[PDB]
Amino acid sequence: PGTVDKKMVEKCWKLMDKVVRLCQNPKLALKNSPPYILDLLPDTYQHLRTILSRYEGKMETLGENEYFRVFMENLMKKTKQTISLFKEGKERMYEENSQPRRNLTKLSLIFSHMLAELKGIFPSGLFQGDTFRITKADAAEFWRKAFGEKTIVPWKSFRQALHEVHPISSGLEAMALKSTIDLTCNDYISVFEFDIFTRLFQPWSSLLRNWNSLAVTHPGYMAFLTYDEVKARLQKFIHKPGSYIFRLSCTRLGQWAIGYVTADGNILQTIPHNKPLFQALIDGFREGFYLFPDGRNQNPDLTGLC
Amino acid sequence: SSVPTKLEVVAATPTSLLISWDAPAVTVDFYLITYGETGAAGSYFQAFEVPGSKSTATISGLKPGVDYTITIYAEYYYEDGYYIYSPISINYRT
Repeated sequence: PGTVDKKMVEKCWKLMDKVVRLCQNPKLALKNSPPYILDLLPDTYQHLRTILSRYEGKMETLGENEYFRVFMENLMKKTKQTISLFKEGKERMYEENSQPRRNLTKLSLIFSHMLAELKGIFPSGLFQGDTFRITKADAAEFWRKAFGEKTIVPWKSFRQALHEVHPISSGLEAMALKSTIDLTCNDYISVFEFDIFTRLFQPWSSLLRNWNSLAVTHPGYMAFLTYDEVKARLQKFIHKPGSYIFRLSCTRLGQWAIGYVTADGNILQTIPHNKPLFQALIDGFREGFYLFPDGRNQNPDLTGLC
Repeated sequence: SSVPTKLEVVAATPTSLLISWDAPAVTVDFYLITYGETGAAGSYFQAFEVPGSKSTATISGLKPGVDYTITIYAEYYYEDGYYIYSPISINYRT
């Protein structure tokens, strides 16, 4: 909301760099795998450079870009949250299953999404959030019909607009939906976030229904796991052929992946390149693969989304 | 007037409790939930943390017939560190 100049950006770099030094601790021994924070902050920084070189003379215009302002203040806020995480977590950060480590990886995810959103609104370093092309024409029309050229809307605005098209029963359901769309956790929905969401739970025609069936009330939905997290969780059910899970990828946003346990004692992953995830699940259930969501006997019915 | 605004137990067991609170109109980054036998000291809680995107929590290991005091704190990050709103607490006999 408040305006960005170069001084505040340099402060932002120094804060990120501080987090980087903290995460270079050998005793942390941090993961190779995305979201790998020690690549995300360097990469975020360098894309910020590519923006600064484009708006090299035009710095005053950029400090007023509502998206850029919101992003820089949230980036500030996230990196601060993280430094303070190291300070209160303290030595518990070098034990891997400690909850501080969980939160550290959660914010690693957020940093990752943030980077993809920045590269998405600033492709090649120059703002294109007014000309962002939502992949779904049904959703594209909603976005422009309710907000027009805007790149980022406050959450209560987006709540109201969407509520007229796809109503929401409770603030409970609202807060879960919020959890899903707002990948950057700043109380604003961007055109990028919105695109991604509207790709996961298409059709537009039954957006929130699809979201409730696949995310809210499905024991097989895993949010963001990694490949080896998928199999590491399904390693518990080798004895149970046909136990299955599906996940979101932080490297392939707007996409689904599935993993299940075969009758040969293997754990294999598949992607529904063509088929909305509910159809891929339906087919794979009849096909005898997705029987046991998360190793559980009752598998939800996804007919009635057709 | 606290945050959360209303706290209740919804499922019960001699050793377990299921608690739920409102969804806020304010921003919560995380909730800190505490519990312990009422009229005891702080050395005897036992606290844990839940996202601000959640409305429910499960507490286990409580010996039955004992009066517990349960508190939810709501924490928002500021430029300093996490700060809290007013808290809400209920007393529950298993």
